[PDB]
Amino acid sequence: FAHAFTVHGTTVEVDFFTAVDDIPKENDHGSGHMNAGQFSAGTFYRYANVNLDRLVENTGDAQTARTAVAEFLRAFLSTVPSGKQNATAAMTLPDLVHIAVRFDRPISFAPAFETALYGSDGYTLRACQELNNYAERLREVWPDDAIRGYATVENKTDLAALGERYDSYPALIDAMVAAA
Amino acid sequence: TFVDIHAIQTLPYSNINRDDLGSPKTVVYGGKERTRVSSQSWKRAVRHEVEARLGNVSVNLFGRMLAELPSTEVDGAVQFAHAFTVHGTTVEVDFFTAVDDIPKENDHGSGHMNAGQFSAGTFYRYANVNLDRLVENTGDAQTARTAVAEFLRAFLSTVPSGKQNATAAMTLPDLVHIAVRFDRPISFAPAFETALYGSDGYTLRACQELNNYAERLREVWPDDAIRGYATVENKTDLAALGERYDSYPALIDAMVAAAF
Amino acid sequence: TWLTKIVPDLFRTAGNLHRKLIRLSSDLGEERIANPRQQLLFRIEETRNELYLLVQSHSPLRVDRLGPGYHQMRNLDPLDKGSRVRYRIVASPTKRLGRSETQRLTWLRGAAAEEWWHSRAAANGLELLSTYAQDDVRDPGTADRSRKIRHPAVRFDGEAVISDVDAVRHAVLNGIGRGKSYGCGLLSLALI
RNA sequence: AUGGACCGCCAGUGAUAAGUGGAAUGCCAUGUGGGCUGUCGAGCCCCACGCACGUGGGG
Repeated sequence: FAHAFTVHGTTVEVDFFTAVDDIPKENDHGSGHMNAGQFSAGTFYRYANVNLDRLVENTGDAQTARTAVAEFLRAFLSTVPSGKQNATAAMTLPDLVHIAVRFDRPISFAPAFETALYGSDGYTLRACQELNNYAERLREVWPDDAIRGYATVENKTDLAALGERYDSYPALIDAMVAAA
Repeated sequence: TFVDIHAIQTLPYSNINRDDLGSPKTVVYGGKERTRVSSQSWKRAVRHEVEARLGNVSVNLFGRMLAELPSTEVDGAVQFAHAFTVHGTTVEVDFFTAVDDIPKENDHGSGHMNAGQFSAGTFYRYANVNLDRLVENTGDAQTARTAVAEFLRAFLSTVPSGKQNATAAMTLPDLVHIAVRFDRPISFAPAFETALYGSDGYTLRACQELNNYAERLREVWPDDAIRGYATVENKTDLAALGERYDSYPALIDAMVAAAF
Repeated sequence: TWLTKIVPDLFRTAGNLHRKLIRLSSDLGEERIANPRQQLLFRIEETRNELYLLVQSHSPLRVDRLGPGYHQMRNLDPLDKGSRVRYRIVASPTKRLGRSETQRLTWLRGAAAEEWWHSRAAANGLELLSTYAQDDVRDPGTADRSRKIRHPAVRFDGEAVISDVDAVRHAVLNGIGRGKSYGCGLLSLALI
């Protein structure tokens, strides 16, 4: 499970909050407590591997490993760490997902975003397009028979290198797990 | 005949090797400290990978089996330089706490507080293969030929297994450059004796800087060296590194073809 | 005749203007007389960008590559004598005379251009001609496609009582002055 | 083939829970953009005509 970092450079945004006293003071009204909590936002890149040989070795039977893999991938897409979620409501679905079923070795596309994006414009389209170009260039540089496949919210681009497009995340997970 | 191979492989947030403490290994080079992945750790993964794909060439390409008694050939001929970052890198502390599942009439008395170090960067890797002695020791030029080809592919494909489950650092090199040299093996490490500055990335800049170092060394000593390189970037030409190739295994094939 | 407002895009030269006017008309005819005028006509109206242009024509035009995004077009058939109506026009006043080493070329000034013009109209429509007294073109390399020249146009304007209708209309369809294929000739009228 | 050759520091881990920056507020007072003014003879080629002064056709 890789550390999800932002595609673009982010400076830590400071929020200054003051918890208000509720009983009015007779003379001096001021905040009950005042501090500053740091927050940030951005488009994270996320990556994860599942070694089928070890998961099959651990559970023993391939059928429980199959349910474990499909359930893991769905959890990977659905869940959010819940950190001060009661104050930020950061619940969100991933903008793009790309499941590859590789046989030789797993490859993260994190080098694709080593050059930070400049900004001023929405990073989602450029991040999806950049992950596309890096996936294309790696399939040319490192040839493989890996069963690819992706699912995206944006329809502005076809993203040809990410394999066969699927209409929905569960359809993609079911197709790639059934492919493995 | 010496086949040497340079790779500029970058690694995201990871801790592939670490000290007797938790922090990763670092060279202080060019005046700027920089994280490194030690040679033996990287070599172990490559050797294990070669022996796994190949099914005594492992005592020949690699000097000797660790768990076997010396068979009069302890030298492996293969030379592995220690991988080090193109740029200077500060050690990044990651504070973490393991959570206690059973809850007392208390909240968050967390199971275990601690902090582990990690770092990320673009390591400049490098290796050498003494082809002639490998042929003289192995005997058959063909086993040697297959072994040399598979060793280069292992050098490219693999990444060490260390804290890999907490950081999926699996990655492919951005640049590989295999130069079949007859004079002597040479590492382009001094290209990075001045650590590159940041904020715009380092892959591209390290690629052309290594191109500048290859032009200069090729200029001072013109040689019959057969060269070629494959990159994940088509935006910049690096004429000094030799003819470009469409991919890594095609490149490895052309240089294995060039040695014999 | 029939009138259209059209606009070429990318116009670098005048001859290519001519050619862009003929390539959109397949069936073309030419009825000539030895000495009289040949029997489209056209006026350049805005030239720094692309080039808007008003075309008088016999054969119907339809938009081509890089043309308008639409086929304006109207077919008109012509005008009571004694009545005044708006005129308009570009022409090239000249004087041909033996040249050292023939040459097209009171008499310049704004008065023999007025003489020249009212000579052009003659018994047709009486009018006043805006006097100018000052365009370059070269071949695009195509064989048998002209060469390189200079030139000088003059625009003229107002209401022009006609004294012979069929004959001023005859002049409207034939064109007034040389170089009709290079911008000149077209006389435009409108009711007062 | 160098106190060297062969040589992994490594298996595990939520930083958590809670929170108004709030109350009040004219950028106001003053100013010509002025005098002057009709839009009235080269141009490279082909062809037809000509009283070779010059007309016209086409490019």
